[PDB]
Amino acid sequence: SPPVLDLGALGQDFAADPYPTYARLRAEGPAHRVRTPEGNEVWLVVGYDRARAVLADPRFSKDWRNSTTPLTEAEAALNHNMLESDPPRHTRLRKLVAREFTMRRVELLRPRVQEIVDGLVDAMLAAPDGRADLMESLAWPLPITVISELLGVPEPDRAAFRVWTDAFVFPDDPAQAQTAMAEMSGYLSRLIDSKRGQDGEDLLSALVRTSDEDGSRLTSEELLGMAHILLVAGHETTVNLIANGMYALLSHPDQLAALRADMTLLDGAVEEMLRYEGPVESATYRFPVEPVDLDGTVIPAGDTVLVVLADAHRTPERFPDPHRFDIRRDTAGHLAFGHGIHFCIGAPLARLEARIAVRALLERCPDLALDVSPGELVWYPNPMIRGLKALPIRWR
Ligand code: HEM
Repeated sequence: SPPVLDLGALGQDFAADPYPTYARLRAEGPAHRVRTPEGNEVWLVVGYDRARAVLADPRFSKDWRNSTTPLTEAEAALNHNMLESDPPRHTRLRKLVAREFTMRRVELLRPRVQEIVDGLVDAMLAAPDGRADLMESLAWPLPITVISELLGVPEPDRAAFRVWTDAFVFPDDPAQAQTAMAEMSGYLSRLIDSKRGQDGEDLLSALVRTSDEDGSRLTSEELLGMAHILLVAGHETTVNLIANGMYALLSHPDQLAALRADMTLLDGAVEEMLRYEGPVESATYRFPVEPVDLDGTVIPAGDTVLVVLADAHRTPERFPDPHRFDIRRDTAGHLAFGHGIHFCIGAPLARLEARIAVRALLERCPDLALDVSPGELVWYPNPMIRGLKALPIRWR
């Protein structure tokens, strides 16, 4: 029952570089009870083959009615979304927006996305001494603008979102996380209400109309659950991809020039950014419905389980030379977007924003470099999301 390892005792060492610790675990076995820096005791499933199994395994439920851990009031407010569901609710819910996030549909957004990215890079090259934080001026503002537009979040109300979403990455403390969720959940509900009767053409309006017309298709809870899900999962992961990506790029200068000289490598590069430093370090909560034997180790019904995608991707048997960042490696079968029914619905939009951004910095900042001695970067210690506090850069 008790943890064999406390991760928060491992300090910034672990946050900077968690891989050898996961790697240490994988040697020993596939699953390990641990305590997270914020002190919840969870299970970690490690290693590609087993990691992949667990993601698609329906013995593992994403529905909290199956978790022995009780939800707080703020959280219960928001747990009615597809990602925290099993069939059929999951089915009814995903189907409501699937059309929306296909590759083809998204391609009709390339122009606007491009327009946004031009705006921010232009602004960014105007930093007097050729220095600034990539996170602050590109990686955060791009995804939030794009997704806000898709969903009808008015510009004045966007700033608050960096603040709130931060508050449930690493919270300073569990009290600040909770406040965020209520503050946000509160704001989303006004926003949803403000849509009623306004003939918006954005997806939130559309959902409100869908919901109001027939509350058996979408309940008022699920409506809020969706707005949230599509927003957070829209902001946070994309932001960190871009920021993890550029960083992998900037810290291996050979791979940078390679893509700089040949922009056919862009998609590959973005795939290796997801393979190598993907923003989803551990997939979201999983609750075995009955006890599950993973090679001798018996995880009990209703425990919290995390699949460590970060470790999946550093498994040498599935990825030769797992520590080398190689923009041309075969990246197929990576788990960065998950695997199975819950497979990420907005991968195409993610790839799109990232591709455009990575190209824009490379074609518009010659001589771009890390501004900062790499070991002076600071990583959030949360074991779910892989993320930088800041990412200073420079140019000629
Ligand atoms: C690089 C960016 C992204 C990464 C790495 C990523 C990764 C993931 C992963 C791993 C899952 C499944 C998690 C699990 O099984 O617990 C997932 C699901 C999901 N993602 Fe993303 N995602 C990204 C971008 C986005 C964006 C931009 C959106 C905005 C629409 C989005 C919306 C969702 C939703 C709604 C689900 C739940 C799908 C379902 O339960 O059927 N994601 N994503």
